Amino acid sequence: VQLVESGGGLMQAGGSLRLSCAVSGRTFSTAAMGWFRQAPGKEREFVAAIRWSGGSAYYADSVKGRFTISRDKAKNTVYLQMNSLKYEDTAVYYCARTEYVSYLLSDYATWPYDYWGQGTQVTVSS
Amino acid sequence: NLCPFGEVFNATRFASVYAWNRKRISNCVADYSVLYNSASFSTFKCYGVSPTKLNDLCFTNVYADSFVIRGDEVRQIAPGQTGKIADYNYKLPDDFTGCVIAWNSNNLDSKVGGNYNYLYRLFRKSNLKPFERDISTEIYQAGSTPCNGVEGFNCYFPLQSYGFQPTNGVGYQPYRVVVLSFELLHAPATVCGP
Ligand SMILES: *[C@@H]1O[C@H](CO)[C@@H](O)[C@H](O)[C@H]1NC(C)=O
Repeated sequence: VQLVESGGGLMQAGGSLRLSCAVSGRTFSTAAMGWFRQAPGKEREFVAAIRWSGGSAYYADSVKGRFTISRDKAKNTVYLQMNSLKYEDTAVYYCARTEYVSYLLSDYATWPYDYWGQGTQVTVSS
Repeated sequence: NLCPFGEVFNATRFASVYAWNRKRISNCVADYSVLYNSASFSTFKCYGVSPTKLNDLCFTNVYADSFVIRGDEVRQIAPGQTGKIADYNYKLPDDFTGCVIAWNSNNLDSKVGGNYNYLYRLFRKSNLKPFERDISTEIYQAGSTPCNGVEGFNCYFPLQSYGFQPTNGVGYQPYRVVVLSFELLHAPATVCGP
């Protein structure tokens, strides 16, 4: 099982970027996908999660009203639409996957995920 | 013309209990001895019928229902029981006259770090009728506010993973269950013993 991220890179503040994370290889099931980020010398932090079934989304307070998580089941791909980019959004972004089904969506903010992508740099300039 | 009980008991993968599988058995010779003589089973309860007297009765259909639950839930696969499994996942009738067979599947259904692939229904508006099956994923309204298919406060996903790690206590280990039901209709009784 591989998580392959793409998109992101350089964008001036106020602009919009989209990250993609494609799941390849045989999977039995997917419960949820998530995005995390790590700024240099800071701890990796939760950004957003989406339940594979039904597509309900859960967001870190820092990105509410700015970022949208979405998923295409047929393409086994999760997306992060990063609008109104701020300098504070500069980080390596990681997608994550779990087969753990919680009744409680907010659990995906703190659940330890099973599978991780390589990470994709997002850099927000003046 | 042997009844294909092997396909059910020896299946590589079993259903989640919310999504329990049924095999219809018909038009075949049933060797019940292979089951009742086995050392493989921890539960083998038959209600008003013995696998021994099954060998000289014929039925129109036999049903083999199969799924995974945790060890301490096997007691819920019995007539007149309550709990999350009997109430929301798999329900036997009060007058059940078939067999419940179970065995520890920790070797197949657990993995280091946890197997989460087996689910159960945690929430439902009402209890299942006997042999009812619910595979819906409607967001569950726990409060007075409608959910409109959106999770949040008092608005839950109705399914939940079992966490099967091989180091779990036996009560929290996975068990494979097969429920045998015996049906006599007006139509020909074609499932017979040897
Ligand atoms: C399941 O397979 C084993 C051989 O691995 C066999 O001994 C057993 O009888 C089979 N079960 C049924 C019900 O055929």
